Amino acid sequence: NRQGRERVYKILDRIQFTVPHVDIERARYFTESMRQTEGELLTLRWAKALKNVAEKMTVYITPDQLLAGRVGQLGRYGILYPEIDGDFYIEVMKDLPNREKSPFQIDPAAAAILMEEIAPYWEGKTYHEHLNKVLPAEIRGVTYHDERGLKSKFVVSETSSYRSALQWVPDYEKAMKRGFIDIQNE
Amino acid sequence: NRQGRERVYKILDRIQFTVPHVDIERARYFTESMRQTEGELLTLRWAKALKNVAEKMTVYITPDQLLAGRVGQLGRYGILYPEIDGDFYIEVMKDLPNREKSPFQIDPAAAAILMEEIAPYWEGKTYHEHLNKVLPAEIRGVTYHDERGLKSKFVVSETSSYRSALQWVPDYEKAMKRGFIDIQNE
Ligand SMILES: O=S(=O)(O)C[C@@H](O)CO
Ligand SMILES: O=S(=O)(O)C[C@@H](O)CO
Repeated sequence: NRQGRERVYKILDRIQFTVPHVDIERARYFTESMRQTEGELLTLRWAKALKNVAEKMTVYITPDQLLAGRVGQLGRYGILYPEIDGDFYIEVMKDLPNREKSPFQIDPAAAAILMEEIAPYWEGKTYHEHLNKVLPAEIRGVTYHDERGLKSKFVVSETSSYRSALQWVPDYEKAMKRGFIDIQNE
Repeated sequence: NRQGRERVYKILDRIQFTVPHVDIERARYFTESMRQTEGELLTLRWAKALKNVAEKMTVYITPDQLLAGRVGQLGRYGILYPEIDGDFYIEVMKDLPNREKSPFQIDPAAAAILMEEIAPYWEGKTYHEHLNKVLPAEIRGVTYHDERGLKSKFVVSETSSYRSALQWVPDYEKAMKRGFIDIQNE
């Protein structure tokens, strides 16, 4: 029952069972920075790009939250990582709302920024394109059905072209015990 | 002087103290292939591109030579390596025939292919652009006068943005003793 839990149920009732939106901000300002730092150590470009996101993306306090911070708009939302799979945007964004499995909505203005600003930058630069291009012929057959590698064979499937990395647990205790001033001083 | 050497002097007289031409075919057919193999092992891409040059470039027998083969047009000529310094072409090709030091002439039809088909592929891709981009600030002072690194400070000058490599002596004896079928067979 909801006795004593008016705040959490107020937040949850507003979002429970809505269709999530595609938020473009992280991808947008990540791309904006990465575009200007090509050639530099990758993690240095990355850090610069996250600083650009930190400075420019919308900040949020979810209405009624005791916690501050989101990484996209109100409601249910997801965010984008074109460094992985931006070569799919052209084929896939059109029918995200209609996807039988796990549909998402996207505002026309977000589709416009995505296809005019973001996706054109990542052409020839995504991880997925690189992997598909260089896969040895002896391996292609069990990996991808098609020449662009947009369709898995579902025999020996690669899984690195839909995520950045395996799961991860950062050292949260270190951040709260020291704070980032002290880590930065190190 | 010229007794007994009619052949070499016929050849040499036709070209002595003539103005060398820019020939573009090596660059053109090199670029044409490198454009299609991005992401692959560099020396594999390089070999595909050299095969494209071998299949498509004009072959020549200099008139009256006993030796077959040039890598450019009749007369005195040079060829192009946009992989090094293609970011200079916009600024330098204009002033080439009137360059105080080491002038070169270029057919306007070759110059158009150069500046419309070749040079644009190499934007953001050249060695020189990469070096200039990443050089630590502590070191730019003595290396480059300008932000784009097109002018040496002539204090501590890098020399790798105007040549592919140091001098080199290939093992010619091995080529003539074995042939490339037997080397390919190894
Ligand atoms: O270990 S991973 O392959 O990164 C993910 C798995 O733990 C969750 O699906
Ligand atoms: O050794 S290098 O610096 O490649 C060239 C020098 O031999 C002068 O041509």
